Amino acid sequence: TMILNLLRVDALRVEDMMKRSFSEFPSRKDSKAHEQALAELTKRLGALEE
Amino acid sequence: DLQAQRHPTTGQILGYKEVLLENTNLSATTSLSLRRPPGPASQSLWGNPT
Amino acid sequence: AEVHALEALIHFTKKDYLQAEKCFQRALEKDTEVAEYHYQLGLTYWFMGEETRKDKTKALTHFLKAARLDTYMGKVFCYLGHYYRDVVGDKNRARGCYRKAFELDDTDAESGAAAVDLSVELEDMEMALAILTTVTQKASAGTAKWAWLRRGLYYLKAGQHSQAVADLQAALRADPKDFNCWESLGEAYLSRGGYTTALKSFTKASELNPESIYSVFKV
Amino acid sequence: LARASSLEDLVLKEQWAIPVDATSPVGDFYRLIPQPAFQWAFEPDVFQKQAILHLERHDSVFVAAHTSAGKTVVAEYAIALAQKHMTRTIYTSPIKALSNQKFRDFRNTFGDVGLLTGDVQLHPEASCLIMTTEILRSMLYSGSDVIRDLEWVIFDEVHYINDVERGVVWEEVLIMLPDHVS
RNA sequence: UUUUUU
Repeated sequence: TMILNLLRVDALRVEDMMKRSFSEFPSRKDSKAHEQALAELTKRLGALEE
Repeated sequence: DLQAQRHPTTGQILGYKEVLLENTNLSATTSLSLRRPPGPASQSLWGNPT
Repeated sequence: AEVHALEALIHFTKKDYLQAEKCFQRALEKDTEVAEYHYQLGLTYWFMGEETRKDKTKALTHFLKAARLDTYMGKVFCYLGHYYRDVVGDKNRARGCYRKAFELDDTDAESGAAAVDLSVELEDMEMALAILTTVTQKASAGTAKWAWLRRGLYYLKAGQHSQAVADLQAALRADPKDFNCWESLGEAYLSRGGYTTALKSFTKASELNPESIYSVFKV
Repeated sequence: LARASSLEDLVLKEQWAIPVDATSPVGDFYRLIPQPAFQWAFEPDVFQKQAILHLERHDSVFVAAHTSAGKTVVAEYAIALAQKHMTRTIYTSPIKALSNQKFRDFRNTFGDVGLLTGDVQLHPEASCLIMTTEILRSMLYSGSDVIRDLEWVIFDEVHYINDVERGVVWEEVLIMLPDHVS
């Protein structure tokens, strides 16, 4: 029923619900820290010569 | 819509002036916002695809 | 001599009576007490006595000018500056001295509500919002409708319905009888999604003051 | 005026979860909130007073108490506030048999309380609809036009999330809820 | 050898 009620709607995808579930909370808790660390550490690699 | 006018302080109806609607061409079965037309009619509370 | 006391008593009797005595009290005080700040009290009394009927473009207006030059430190000359800037005489400095007289002497809504209303009538708006926020922290339980209503409408001009509805709810909780607030709150709900709460609110707005056509039409 | 005009114009110019202290803070419950939306025949306890103090500002409490008779004071102050604001409130109970006497007591305590379950549909237009969570989950997937008027959603016994066959319902509901619903 | 909802 969940899969059907989300494939039916166009702007919602099923992985959104999977992302927001409580059993994914520990992994997804500090997510903003993960993307900020990635986007500002990719800069730090942007330093080294080829 | 022929919307009303309001005195800038202690708003009172000066007159009715026509303006352009902005949230038309929006529907209950193709839009997920709290601006869409109410619904088809008095209808079953739950169990409604589309 | 009772110089200040006798003059003040005569001015009070003039206030109790018509402005006939006021002309004598004003002339006697101005001739006797030659000053700027102590004279400013007699100048304000003469302007308050003359404002009833006298035009007083030079008798009280120059007296109010001397009282404005005698602007006291604490809660003694702000209301005079507000009343001096009533309708004319460089209305932009009139807005400036409403801002100053309410910024210094912010005491009661009466002066406060008029002050904020005249401030927001001029073009600048992003200063009124700060004023409204400041009054909002000191709202204890209701009793600040003069602020709530203005800030709710100000929030209603923008598309920020949650705070606007909350503000109007607080205003009605203060005093749930002004039909204007009920109508505006109903319109706030109708602007966003809600349909049966706008209906209920508009019906309540029309039930009292059943003269209003807009409410019944909206229903 | 030229000199007087100038002489006047120169003078004219993150944590996300706040553990509110259980016992210490509240001392003054009646100086503010002088017109409570509901009046009892006794005194509300300390933690219920703090919960009401935060329900006034339209916050989102998580009550976790011992006695079953202490929570329903909050659960009916929220409905008194909802009836005061003209908005609507949904009280949701998991057990089909629990949402009958709660209905009786809420209709007896004040005004209109509709009931919705698998078979009963008494007055589906009132302002205190009582439902089972699978019906709120079913009318969240469609619009159902009741969500347009809500203020509060009173999840009653939220410790059924640990169930093995119904714990997913509480999380589908807690995810699909729009933002304007406390 | 108990309990439960569209």
